Amino acid sequence: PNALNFECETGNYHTFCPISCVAWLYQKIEDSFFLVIGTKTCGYFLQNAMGVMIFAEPRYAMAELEEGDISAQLNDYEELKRLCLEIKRDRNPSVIVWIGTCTTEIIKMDLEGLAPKLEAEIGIPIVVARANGLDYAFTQGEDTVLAAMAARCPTSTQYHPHPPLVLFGSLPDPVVTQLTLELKKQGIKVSGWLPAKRYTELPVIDEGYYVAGVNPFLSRTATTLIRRRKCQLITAPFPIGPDGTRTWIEQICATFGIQPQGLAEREAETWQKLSDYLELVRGKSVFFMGDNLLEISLARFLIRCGMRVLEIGIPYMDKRYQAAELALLSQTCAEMGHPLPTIVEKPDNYNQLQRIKALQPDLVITGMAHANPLEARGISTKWSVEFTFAQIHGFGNARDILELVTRPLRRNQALAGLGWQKLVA
Amino acid sequence: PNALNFECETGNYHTFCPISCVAWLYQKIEDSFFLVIGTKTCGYFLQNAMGVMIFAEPRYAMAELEEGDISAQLNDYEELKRLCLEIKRDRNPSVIVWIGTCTTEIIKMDLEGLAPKLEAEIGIPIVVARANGLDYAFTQGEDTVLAAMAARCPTSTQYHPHPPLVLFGSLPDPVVTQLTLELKKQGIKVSGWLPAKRYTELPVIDEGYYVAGVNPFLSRTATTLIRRRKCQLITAPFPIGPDGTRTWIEQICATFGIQPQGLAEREAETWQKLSDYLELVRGKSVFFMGDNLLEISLARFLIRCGMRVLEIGIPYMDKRYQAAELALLSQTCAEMGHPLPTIVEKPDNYNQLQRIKALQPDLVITGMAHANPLEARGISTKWSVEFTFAQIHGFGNARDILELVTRPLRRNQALAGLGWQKLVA
Amino acid sequence: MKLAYWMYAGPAHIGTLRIASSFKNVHGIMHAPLGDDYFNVMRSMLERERDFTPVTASIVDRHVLARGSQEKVVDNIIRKDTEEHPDLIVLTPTCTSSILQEDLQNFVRRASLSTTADVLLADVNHYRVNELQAADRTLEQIVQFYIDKARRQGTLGTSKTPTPSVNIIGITTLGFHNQHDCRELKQLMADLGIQVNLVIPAAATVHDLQRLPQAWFNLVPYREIGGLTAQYLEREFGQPSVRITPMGVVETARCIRAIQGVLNAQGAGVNYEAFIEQQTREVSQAAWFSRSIDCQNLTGKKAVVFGDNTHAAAMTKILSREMGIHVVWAGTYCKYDADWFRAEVAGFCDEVLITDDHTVVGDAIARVEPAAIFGTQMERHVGKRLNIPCGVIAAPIHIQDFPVGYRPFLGYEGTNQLVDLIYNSFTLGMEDHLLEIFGG
Amino acid sequence: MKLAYWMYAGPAHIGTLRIASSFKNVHGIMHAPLGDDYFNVMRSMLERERDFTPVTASIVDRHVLARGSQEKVVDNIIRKDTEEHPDLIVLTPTCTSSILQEDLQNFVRRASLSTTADVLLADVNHYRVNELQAADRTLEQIVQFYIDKARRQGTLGTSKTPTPSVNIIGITTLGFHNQHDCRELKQLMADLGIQVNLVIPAAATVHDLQRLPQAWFNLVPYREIGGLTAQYLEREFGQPSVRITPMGVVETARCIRAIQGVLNAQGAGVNYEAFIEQQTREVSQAAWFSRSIDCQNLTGKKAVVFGDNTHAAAMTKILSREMGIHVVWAGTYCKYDADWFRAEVAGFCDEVLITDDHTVVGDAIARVEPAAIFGTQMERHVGKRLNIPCGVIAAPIHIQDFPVGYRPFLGYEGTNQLVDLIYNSFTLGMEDHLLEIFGG
Ligand code: SF4
Ligand code: SF4
Repeated sequence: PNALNFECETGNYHTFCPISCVAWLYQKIEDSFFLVIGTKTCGYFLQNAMGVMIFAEPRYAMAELEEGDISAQLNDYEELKRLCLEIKRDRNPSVIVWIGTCTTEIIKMDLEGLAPKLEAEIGIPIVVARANGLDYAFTQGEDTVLAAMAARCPTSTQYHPHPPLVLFGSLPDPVVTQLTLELKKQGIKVSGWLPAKRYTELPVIDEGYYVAGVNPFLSRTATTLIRRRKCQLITAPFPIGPDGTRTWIEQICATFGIQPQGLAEREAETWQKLSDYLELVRGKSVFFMGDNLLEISLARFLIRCGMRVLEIGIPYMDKRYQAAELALLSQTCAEMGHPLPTIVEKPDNYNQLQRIKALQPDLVITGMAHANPLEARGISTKWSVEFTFAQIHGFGNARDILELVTRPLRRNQALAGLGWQKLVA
Repeated sequence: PNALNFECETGNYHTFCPISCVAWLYQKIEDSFFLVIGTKTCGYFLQNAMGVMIFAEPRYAMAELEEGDISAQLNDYEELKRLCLEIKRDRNPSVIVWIGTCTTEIIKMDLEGLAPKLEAEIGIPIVVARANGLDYAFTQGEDTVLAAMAARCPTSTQYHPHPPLVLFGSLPDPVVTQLTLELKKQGIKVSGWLPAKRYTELPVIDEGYYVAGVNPFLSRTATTLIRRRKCQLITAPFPIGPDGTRTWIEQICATFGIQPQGLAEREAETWQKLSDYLELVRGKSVFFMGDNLLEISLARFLIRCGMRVLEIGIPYMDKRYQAAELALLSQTCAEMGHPLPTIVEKPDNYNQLQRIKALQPDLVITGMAHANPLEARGISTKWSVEFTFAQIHGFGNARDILELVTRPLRRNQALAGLGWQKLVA
Repeated sequence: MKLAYWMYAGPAHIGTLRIASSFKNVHGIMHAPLGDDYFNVMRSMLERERDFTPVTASIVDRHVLARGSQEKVVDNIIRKDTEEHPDLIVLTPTCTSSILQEDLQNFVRRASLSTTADVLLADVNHYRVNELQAADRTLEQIVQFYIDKARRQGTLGTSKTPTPSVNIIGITTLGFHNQHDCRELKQLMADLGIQVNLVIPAAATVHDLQRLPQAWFNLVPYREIGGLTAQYLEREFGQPSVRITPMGVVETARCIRAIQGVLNAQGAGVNYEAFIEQQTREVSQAAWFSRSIDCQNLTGKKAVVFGDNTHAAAMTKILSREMGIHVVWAGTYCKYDADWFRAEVAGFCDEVLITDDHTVVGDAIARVEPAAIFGTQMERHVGKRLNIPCGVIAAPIHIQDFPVGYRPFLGYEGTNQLVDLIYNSFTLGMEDHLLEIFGG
Repeated sequence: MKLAYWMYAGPAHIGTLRIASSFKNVHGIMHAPLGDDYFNVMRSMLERERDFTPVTASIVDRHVLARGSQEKVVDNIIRKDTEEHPDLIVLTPTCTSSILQEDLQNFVRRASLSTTADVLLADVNHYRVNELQAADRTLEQIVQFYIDKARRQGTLGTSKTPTPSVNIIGITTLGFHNQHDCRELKQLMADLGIQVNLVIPAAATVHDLQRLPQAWFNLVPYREIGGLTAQYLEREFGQPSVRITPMGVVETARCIRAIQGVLNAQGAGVNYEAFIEQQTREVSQAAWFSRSIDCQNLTGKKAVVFGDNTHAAAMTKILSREMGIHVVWAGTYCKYDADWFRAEVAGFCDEVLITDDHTVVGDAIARVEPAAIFGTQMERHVGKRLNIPCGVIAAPIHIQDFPVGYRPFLGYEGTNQLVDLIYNSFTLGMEDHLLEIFGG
């Protein structure tokens, strides 16, 4: 009867530049090539953030700008031509994706303008995604790539009647199969997915189709599907956790006027198989320093699991796009008699470390910048990025989420009775 | 006009137990299996001496004797049966070779008697080779295996006329090909080789055939071919070095009444390609502590190369078998105006270290037991065992011999002008 | 515009941060968009740091293009001043800071009026220098600044210590085996009877700096960081320096002889020669290794070497001069200091490779087919693709390249470590070739 | 009769030779056929020894079966006496010596009448003991003998040192990282304020032995060698012993507490507790590693451990108790001391494996599919066949397992080395799985 509380801080926090989306998206779109137009600053980030994948001949490179590029002593269109040609020679990609960068913004480089021209001359589709640290955080990178992709989707030219549904959000193939085959049990067809395995497989999207988000950070992509493609958006909580997954399905079926057949049981069965992780998770506190936009829906899951969430930090909050996920959180807070947590947008990591110090939470969810300094101070931590690449969607993956959240809890058990938890310099 | 001098010491010296011959012979006879009947003492030697090959699932194992075997509380024939059967199950070999050992001698185990019986019961040939430290040194192991093999060789049942020639001595296939094709240029057929690639390929050997040794330690095998098989032995120097190789061929051809066509040139060409190793080797002194029976023929090669040999140490000297090789040495000493060296049979390593200390040779050829202690004393050393497994036979391999002998000489060059050569504890 | 995905040396700002992070109570603040703070991730991961990395970002968002990026910078400086109370705060230009061209020098002038902390702007420019040059300059800049404060306040301790003593200059955070090199260096000084006056950047306090001129001389172990500072102290104080990286047996001996000359020149009356003999025979095993049959088996074997100036030049001379190895080519990615490299390695390899393109290095490994590679993590990965062992000798390094086991590269124990590293890479590849040759 | 080709522990004579080779001026002479002298090859290769190995063979040839093997033995003893002038010569029975059954005890009785050197026959029997038990016994035998000489000559120094002091017993030639463990142990004693009275076998002289009772107590770092000797000194002198292998953080702390009790029991008045806190936080990084995110990523990962009693038991407790690893099974090849092992590891692995058959160990690795293996060279080779990383923790070791770089396993620096060894094996296998998962 008193609702969630939303706050907003300085935006001074740690998170991965959105250009990181090249790392999983090139892995996802098999015939793509991601060219990031940027500096050595950007190159250094990706070389280090993508760890071992940088030694797997990735389909990614920096177009590293010289001083001559900044002053226009070198012609930008000519520069892009010479090296987009190198790419076509050595990789024969089916799409080149340009990642616009802070530098390209500040010096105003008309990528959106140069692309359609260069495309024609060269034979290859060029997709521009202005995914920079000026404007966006981490997983928001994928949102700016997928919005841009949505414009490239072709047009029109046992299941129930329902109109074409197309889902959007890059996920590992095993998790597509699992989710697609989850709706197949309800008699819902997945006409396609926005990013498919190959750029050449982008789904048809005609005026009248339905779309649904599978990840919380896909605002722009959703906005685009509605406005530019003319689709109906099923707003629903995201299938992260078994509560998430069932609500997600129930809401799809409801949009289509279907009674969800046989899944109260499918949920309980999933929860039952988590008895041992729930014993550990029960009663303990969590603190989400925000960084990847999964936080509203992980918090909501972890409250149903029996945890106390002390703060939900978030880079950016789309109340329109998350709407249903936010409704499920508040309702979950009521059903578990948990006081409504506060959602901190654009948080101040510094301040947050003071709050953590005051609260002594059992679990801080956070970046590698703060984890070891925290552990050394006796605060247990779980590094947040792993949530973005572990499989966490659908019924079969609720275990995975908990393996993640309990990991530091298990290491605590295994190492108990050895007085050195708080050992700083 | 005054000949070689032969001496004989205490037999107190380092060398590899003859059971080491399993290591290269199992590698050579592809379908064989070598069972060494011995103790943990023997096992420890082989496990360590065969270095990396012990991790390649060798076709070799110890039949390790218990206290019950020594006292005959366990029946030897029954013991051998149970485990020769294990071997047949897991490897399906075409011959099992028993290596008699010191222990088997001292406790008088009738391997030669038990073998023909066990063979019949089990379906597989069993070859006994009494190759022990009581009686033999290092490469003499192969001689005792090959003598035993000679008894198993089947009987009768463009080239020149000549009667069947069969060569004996295990060599790497590439060196067989090279030597066989060396005689093929003289119009000499190699009817077979005693050890072939497979036990199933042992050559025919009928009364009247000719045989020739390719390695200096094959006495017993030669004696056997003459006496038990009824063959004519071409005594000749061994084709180690290009002088060796030409003499070896000249002597084969001579036995058959053939003029060796076009090889004065083939020799000079080989020598010319060794200019750079000969510059290094010229004038320097060598000391062979004996250990593998190659020593008479390496010394002879190295004297023609321009070195001063100060001592030829040898485990065992068969003047009958080496005869021609010994004749070539003395003649080589005369042609190079080198005083006839003395050949020390059954040397005393201790005494030898006193002589080395007195002589300060440029090169001591020797075992790993003495090498590092010598180096640390400023004496350069070449480890002798490498001569047994490097390819050193024929024209194409004279380079290999020199790479070996000069190696410590080259390291001397590369490390000159750094005052620490004599740095003992 | 160049197409690349790998770089051996990072953006300029990395060097300034590494300098700021090596002192105590020095806080770097970076004028940069959201996300350029990955330096903190790297510090905390690779060095497994128990303390927060004292580097904050004055954020550049769009509201910056509009006279932004010049008001938060003052606010963020003062806020950092009050929350963390540093001795020194260092404003840190990035690639973005570079193309907005705002009067950063001014904010620093302004901000230092409202802060207890001293304030500097790193005299460093993205488009002209890399990580290493930036770090070299920043370290000089801070020394000079605090030398200057001492002078104008009358506190400049200007009298040399009674007994010979030294400043060790250039030990750095995220520096390849630096913490261990530092311990190895203090131990050597102690064995030589030389008091250690001060160790800089690493763990030094800004207030110590004025004691610098009290050293009889300065030792600079790494080619790439500290040269600038050693030179300034020479011209201001007549403070001589020894810049011979004691890395390997022959070079360690040089370093120590040089120290000998420089101290006797000011009256020390010291001969180290017996110390060098005794360490070379007794403490280092490397001389003995060179004579041993193990090393004899390596003569003439082919290697390639690639890394930074210090380690690739020292490695190249250890391979050739101390172990009889055939170094087909040795190279460095320190292009801006290429001439020094070519001179250091002349007569120790057949060919010199100067590049910072990993694909040129890779192709040069495939064409030569060495028996072993000594290089960076990227050369290690080429070795894996080509089935060739690799010993890692220089940065771009991973967590396994920050051991907690004692692994200096410098000094007499450092010689012991290099033997193992070298013998192990050669022997791993031989043992592999033999396995396959025999069975599997 | 058993069929095998691999053995974890060598013939009995190896232990006696290792004991003889660890003292100075002690010459082992082996009653053995030509070829049993491979021990010298092994010593010289693995330890890269600058000195000849003081082990000779009184040869057994056929002329021995004929009352041989009992006349050269006297001649060879005296000749060795005069050429090398040892303090002690040790006659050494082999497997051959074992089945000829000659009065060796007699020749020793005879030979010692004609030699300046003392003479013993190793009280060791091929068919009853292995390398390790033999070495344990031989070391006791020599201590007792020279304790006895001291007594009968009146030179037995029987008064305890003024300040607490210790005998370090069990450091051996060809012992896994023994030379480094020894240095690590003397350093710990020195930091604890404990004089080191004597270190035995390694580098000790037989004439020192009589000073043994002057120690307040004895430290025995390895389960397998020195127990016998520590026990004899307890019963003869009331000399207490601490037999807790300081290997790992928790066990190092135990060892040091035990030393604390034993010394205060004789009036030392010492508390080490602040020393343990200070080393555990500051010098060892292992406690900090356990809390770090690096270690957190290992929780629940599966390992298997196999080796000798000391290292496999210590490794097993480091993995479980200090790093949250799941040790599916831990095993040892010291069958004759299996009960000690089972007790040491109870509650630290799911299952205990006692065997000395490498194929049983191999099959037990394949069935469990751990993420990492800690074992001998043979377990390392199983890892290669199965694509699983392996850290080598115990003998059958190769040259790469005798580093000249400082690598103790014991003590506080030893904890640092074990972290790297462990984190590196886990991370190498993860990084490999990821490479393949991504491309190649
Ligand atoms: S924030 Fe901008 S400058 Fe920094 S890495 Fe990201 S794109 Fe490049
Ligand atoms: S000499 Fe005899 S006892 Fe020794 S290893 Fe050889 S066979 Fe076995």
